Amino acid sequence: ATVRLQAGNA
Amino acid sequence: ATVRLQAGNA
Amino acid sequence: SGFRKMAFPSGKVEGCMVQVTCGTTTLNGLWLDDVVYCPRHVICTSEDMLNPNYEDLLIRKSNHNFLVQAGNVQLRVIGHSMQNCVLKLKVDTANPKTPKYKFVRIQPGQTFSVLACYNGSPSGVYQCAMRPNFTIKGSFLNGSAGSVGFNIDYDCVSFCYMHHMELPTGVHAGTDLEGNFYGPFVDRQTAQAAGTDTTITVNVLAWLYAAVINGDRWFLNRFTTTLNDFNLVAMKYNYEPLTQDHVDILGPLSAQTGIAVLDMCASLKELLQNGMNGRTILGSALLEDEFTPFDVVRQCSGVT
Amino acid sequence: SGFRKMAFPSGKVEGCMVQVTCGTTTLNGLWLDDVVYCPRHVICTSEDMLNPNYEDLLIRKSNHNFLVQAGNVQLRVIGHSMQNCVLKLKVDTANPKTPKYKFVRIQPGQTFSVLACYNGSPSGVYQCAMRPNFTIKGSFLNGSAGSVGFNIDYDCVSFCYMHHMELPTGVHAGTDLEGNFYGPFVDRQTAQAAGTDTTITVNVLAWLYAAVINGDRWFLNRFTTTLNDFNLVAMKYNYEPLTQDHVDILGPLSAQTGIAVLDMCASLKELLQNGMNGRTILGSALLEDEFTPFDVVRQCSGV
Repeated sequence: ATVRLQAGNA
Repeated sequence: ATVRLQAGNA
Repeated sequence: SGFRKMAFPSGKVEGCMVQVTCGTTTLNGLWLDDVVYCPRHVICTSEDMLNPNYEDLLIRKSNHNFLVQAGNVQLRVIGHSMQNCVLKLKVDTANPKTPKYKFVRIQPGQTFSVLACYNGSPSGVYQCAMRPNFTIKGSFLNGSAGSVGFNIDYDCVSFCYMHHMELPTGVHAGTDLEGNFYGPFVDRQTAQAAGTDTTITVNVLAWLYAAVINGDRWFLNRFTTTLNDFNLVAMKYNYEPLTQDHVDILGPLSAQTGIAVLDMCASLKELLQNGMNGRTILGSALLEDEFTPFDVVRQCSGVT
Repeated sequence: SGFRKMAFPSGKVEGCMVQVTCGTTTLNGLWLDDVVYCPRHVICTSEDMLNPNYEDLLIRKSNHNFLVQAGNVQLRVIGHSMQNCVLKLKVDTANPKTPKYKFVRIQPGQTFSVLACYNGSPSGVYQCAMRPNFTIKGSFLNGSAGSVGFNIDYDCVSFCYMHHMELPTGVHAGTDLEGNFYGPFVDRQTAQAAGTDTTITVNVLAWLYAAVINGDRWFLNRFTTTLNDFNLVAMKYNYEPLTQDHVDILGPLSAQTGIAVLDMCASLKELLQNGMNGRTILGSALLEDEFTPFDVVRQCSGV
């Protein structure tokens, strides 16, 4: 499983 | 035992 | 992911906290527009708190007996009156930091954020539930009276609690902002005791949904139950009876996870009868009941 | 009395939180004086995130590619630079709400408050400990990157953490405010794992002292152990060894309660070997390790 960078989406 | 009112001392 | 006891951001309330001193007695006040609200026992000496008559005690006071301090600035008290267990001190300056606000009374089983303060200075913030027996399990020392509890919705602070006192069992009691006590308590240093508490069933179910959303699924099972059969078990374990309204309120979490409410009730029945057999749920070895369904949705969906 | 996981009041931090957007990628920034600090992966598109070359991605950006919003006010970016894993966006306006502040780097075992934010707007506050394996067990969703961790001392905000990402186990990783990761992690969407975690022994002892101050005494006993005999049990139960500095830090609580540190260690040893026998301590059926000695003193005394 991979790390999730936790920026969002606009 | 009694309730303690929780004001403080100046 | 993750799930924590999470308070509302406290900035809007910090701007309202002041210190109120009468004689050698001091505590916190809430400064909104040109009124400071505070617990009325600020007008007591230690000798007065066993059997005070607050009407008499306030008649014996004048405006100048109230020293009100916002930071370093002394506020001049131009009027004073009593409303139930709260004093209203009219001051000559309206608070420029007054947020949009409401005075609301909350229901047992609901949660709120406490801004603990001492000498008019905020010290920390934490979440509390109003227990079914109308106490709260807070963290309060001498000097904390007048700290307030609140929820925030959009820009509006809904004040629901003002802290007054600690019961001999170590739990806490206070009023709404109209000075009416939560629970069968009075502001005097007498022997008092709360009724027997119960566990908030709908909140335990909400937290189990939180756990599933976060990947804890070991307590799930294929069984289901009826509302009446569950409540039979709930009554044996000192849980609050579950109502159709509670089921309705859990609807969104049920839909999101795909676990029917009465299926999750079957899981709860199992946990009540067997325990967790050395396992944990969301880091806890006990069933947590101080998260409402709204608290779960707020945090697992990122409401601002 | 009572004892609660308690965060610092968040007002001074709320007034620093802004939104930073690059393309369709958005997160939170920290606005202090005329600089906005944010995680550098705001310059990643979705396709960039598996193997970004941040130097390349940044050289192709100019100031106007960074949209910074403080509430409804858009701040004009007049300069940018990369420091480790954070971006520094110079803006044309100094934050008039900048508190007195420091950038600090904390060590595993210490605690801090997190102001979780989305789209530049504060959402909630909770208390965290930095784990021995440098992760934190937070509560963070997509959009939460750039949320900060902090402590407050005499109206000075010590910023110690900026949030970046979530590991596959559901725990969280981030940097100090100079962009240096806590722990052996990098900001890309690869398979990464923290080291094996341990329990913060000095914090467990601090919380047992809190329990005593609050009237929970049932776990006390007549025994006293040695620092070495205890550490043998500690290593057996995946607890960090107790240092002399730890014993010294516990001094104020030992003196307040009149229970010597090594007297308390014998309680901890009994609890690790036998469990709680259906009982609770401060409302918990597990041994709690996310309260430091300072946290206990701050809450059980004064303010």
